[PDB]
Amino acid sequence: EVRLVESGGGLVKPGGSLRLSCSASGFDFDNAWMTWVRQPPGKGLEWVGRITGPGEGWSVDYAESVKGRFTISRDNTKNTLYLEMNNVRTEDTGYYFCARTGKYYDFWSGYAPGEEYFQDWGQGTLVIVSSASTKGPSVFPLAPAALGCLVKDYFPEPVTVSWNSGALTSGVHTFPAVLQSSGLYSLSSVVTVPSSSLGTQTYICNVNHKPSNTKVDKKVEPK
Amino acid sequence: SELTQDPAVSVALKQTVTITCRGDSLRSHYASWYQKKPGQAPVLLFYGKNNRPSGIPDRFSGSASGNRASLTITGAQAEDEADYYCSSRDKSGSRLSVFGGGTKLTVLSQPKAAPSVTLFPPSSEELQANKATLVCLISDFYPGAVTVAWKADSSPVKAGVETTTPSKQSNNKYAASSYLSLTPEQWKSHRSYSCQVTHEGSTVEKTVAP
Repeated sequence: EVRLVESGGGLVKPGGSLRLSCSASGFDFDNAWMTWVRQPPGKGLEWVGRITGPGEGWSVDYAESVKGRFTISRDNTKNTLYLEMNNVRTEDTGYYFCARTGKYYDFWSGYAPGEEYFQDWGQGTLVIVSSASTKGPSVFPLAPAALGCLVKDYFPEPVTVSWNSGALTSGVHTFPAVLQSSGLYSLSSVVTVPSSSLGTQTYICNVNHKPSNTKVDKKVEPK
Repeated sequence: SELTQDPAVSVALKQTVTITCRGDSLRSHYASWYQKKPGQAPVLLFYGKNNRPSGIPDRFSGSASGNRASLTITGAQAEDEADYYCSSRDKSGSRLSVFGGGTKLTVLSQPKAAPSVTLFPPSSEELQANKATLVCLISDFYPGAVTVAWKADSSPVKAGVETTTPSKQSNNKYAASSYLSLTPEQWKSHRSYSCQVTHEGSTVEKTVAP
């Protein structure tokens, strides 16, 4: 019955501003505490902040890596939770979540703040922080067995990598892209090779980038 | 990291596994546990002293003693393979909340395999373009949990390291890639560059030189 719907994520430049919204239904939103939790790509969860209800004087707590830059507010008339991201940095990239937080205190064994547990979560919205204008990839060959092509500095996604115009499909693996500190995605694809015959058969990777309309073919040869 | 967990723990099918979360604040507070599958929303599993929310199977159970919090899965199944996080206060009495490092639980479905590591030096074409990038490709390992560290000669490298999350290949094994961005001057200078790949308590190292 409980539902949480996040919205407002997208591309943002460093130092810019963005606002995230989380609508709630299925529970008493007026007296429930809310918390934002973010997860960087490939990393763990991080507590962002929590805003209380009117019983606790609308008080908001923030994480130390978040204070002074993000602001959390709520609108009980619309059952929405907000997260105003200001002076955004490249480190803030990741999926942002809103969760209906519970409050627990064991009476016989207990402590002053009261252990807080996040009961119901949302699906999350993605916020990519890059300064970078659309840019075609640069492909550098990787010499041998294993053969690879380094797609580097491409924005935005995606890049489709094909080997020998679709003939090469044995052992091929196209890794996941990584968003660099520069703000430009980079990616590699590797093919396992018979390790006996290399001179007889050519090995060319076909890199395709539709946002920039750039098609690149690079011959990979041994040193 | 106020709350610390093991990075990855493997469990056999229909067996019992315990994930341990440790921290100073756990001496004065309980801990809540969460199950996170890739893409799907995190789900609360256990909280408080002996509280299990309705819907969660009874094979999950929690415990705590001293500065440790333990989540026990009795008779693990295939669908239990996911990331598990602990959550409590960062300090005793603090109004803030913090999460643990995370424990990648893997259910044994394929015979465990050691990684194959390949390290590529920067191409002469890239060095001509005032750029340099080291590519350390890892594949054919199980379970999909490795830790990659870069070495400049005998000194670890922290700046410019980008390593992707492991992904399954077409042969039921995982593969991960790592990158290291240097300047052409930092490349031609160094005697050797090393990519240390640690998997299941054992490390495989490959080295390249200009």
